[PDB]
Amino acid sequence: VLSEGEWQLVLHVWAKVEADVAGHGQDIHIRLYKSHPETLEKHDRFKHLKTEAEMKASEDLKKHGVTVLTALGAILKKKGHHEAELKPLAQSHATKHKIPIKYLEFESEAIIHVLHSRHPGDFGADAQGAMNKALELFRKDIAAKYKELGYQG
Ligand code: HEM
Repeated sequence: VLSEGEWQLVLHVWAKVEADVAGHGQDIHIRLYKSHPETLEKHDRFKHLKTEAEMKASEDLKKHGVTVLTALGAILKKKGHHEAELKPLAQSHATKHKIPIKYLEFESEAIIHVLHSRHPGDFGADAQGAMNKALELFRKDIAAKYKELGYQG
């Protein structure tokens, strides 16, 4: 459970994300696929984007990153009270896309990397710690939902 002050730090940096959701999403996904190349294989439509410039020019990838960050932002704004928002995401990621928790850890690492890169003055130790706790909670709760659906990834 996060403190109210921790949630405030999470939401303060998230408001900075929201000044450019598309660009943050692009940077996060480019970092994810570069750092952990096994992850790109779950996106059949993005496999032909072989350079960073091609990834940045893809409208499809850019739109997908807005879809991802919008869902995550809406979860974060519930400050842990997120069952209703989390269930559909667990349902598709467990039973359709088959995304292991380890890959959600990789994406979380990429989120934190991009937030520090773009917002160092608003992403010091206490804010990093708060965002880490928020993402850890998201991953803990989605893992429990994965298992409810029969998925042990
Ligand atoms: C912060 C974590 C993530 C969030 C919030 C998120 C959110 C979403 C949302 C909202 C969709 C669209 C609706 C749906 O199918 O559920 C989606 C689709 C998808 N996600 Fe995720 N996602 C996350 C992490 C991942 C990771 C780590 C992978 C795999 C490496 C992944 C692979 C996919 C795939 C393959 C699709 C469907 C894409 C398509 O067919 O167009 N997701 N995700």
